[PDB]
Amino acid sequence: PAMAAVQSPATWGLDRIDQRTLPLDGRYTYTATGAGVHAYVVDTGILLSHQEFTGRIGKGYDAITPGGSAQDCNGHGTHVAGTIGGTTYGVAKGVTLHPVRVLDCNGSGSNSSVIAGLDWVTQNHVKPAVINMSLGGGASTALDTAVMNAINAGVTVVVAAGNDNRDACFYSPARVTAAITVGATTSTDYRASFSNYGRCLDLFAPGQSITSAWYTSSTATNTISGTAMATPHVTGAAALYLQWYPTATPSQVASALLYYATPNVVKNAGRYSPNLLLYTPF
Amino acid sequence: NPPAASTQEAPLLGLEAPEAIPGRYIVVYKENADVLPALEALKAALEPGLMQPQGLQAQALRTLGLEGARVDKVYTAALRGVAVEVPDQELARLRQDPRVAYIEADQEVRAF
Ligand SMILES: [Ca+2]
Ligand SMILES: [Mg+2]
Repeated sequence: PAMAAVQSPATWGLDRIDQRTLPLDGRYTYTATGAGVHAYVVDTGILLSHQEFTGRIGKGYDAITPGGSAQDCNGHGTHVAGTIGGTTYGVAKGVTLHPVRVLDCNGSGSNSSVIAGLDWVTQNHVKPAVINMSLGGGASTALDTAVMNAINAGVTVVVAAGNDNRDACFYSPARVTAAITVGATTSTDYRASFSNYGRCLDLFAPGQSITSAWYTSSTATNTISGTAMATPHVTGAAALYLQWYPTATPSQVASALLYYATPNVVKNAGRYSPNLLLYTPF
Repeated sequence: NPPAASTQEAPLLGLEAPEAIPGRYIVVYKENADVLPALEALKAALEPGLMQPQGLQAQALRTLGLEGARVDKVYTAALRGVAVEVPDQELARLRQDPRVAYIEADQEVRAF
């Protein structure tokens, strides 16, 4: 059996999610690592050579260039992947990370590229499996359906609420009920000023000034903000739970994370938002 | 005695959105349409490292009425559909296929 581990110092987002109340204690604690779990990062790609991921990059898919390696040339996907599973910056330090490159070097893509990534994961994922979608756009029946079909295939899908300070129900895939839709908080437990809100959210996670990996060298880091940064904290926590419960359905993963979430600590959470902040005892 | 006009026209969605990408569309098939084997052949024709006979791709393009159309992505698992770039007349013909549930203009997405 494993023994609990303590990371200290830890970046603030990790520091926050292993405790109920402020103040932060500079420590991130975990027992599971996500070993044996597969996280599919649907984003700008991943820097395959980053030290944060050594030995834990799995096969991927490049929607931008047929047969490409899905390497990150923007940084966003590497930062997101680092929060899921980076040795230093990640929630699940033993997870396998799969790059699914659907956005170009400028962070832009299309519904058609995103759906291609979801199609590849739905076909080729290995369970236990979780998808991270730190991206989105206008309402789309086709994109919503692709997300639903991934969930129906048994893959948990974690999606960013968006950064418009608006109701998330207006946007895809944030409005997909069966996906875990994630809002962003700050280090003092406020909803970040840009975070979308409302009944389509499932919970909040750290998303303001989050430190993680970057694509410019094997050791580069960056500190940036967005619901794209909150989402991978939840994906990482899902991966930890899946190590404990590898046959859990998406419904069961969501029920567990929502049961464990810290209630009623998010300030200015917004009209009809569930007042829940990610907590991991895994 | 000439046959009646076709009564098939799939919904065409999203053309008004500011992020619509001109000339690019996602064709989504009905779940009761027997399109799966044709889509699987078209996907395989794009698979790196794989050798495929010409006849499978040619048959799939006929079955789906996608001859001459620029097919960029093929969906079989998350969705039954294709991403295409076609002119207006070809788009109108694709909307007359009764197996098509709807067609969406492709749209720009951004990292959050
Ligand atoms: Ca802590
Ligand atoms: Mg949900």
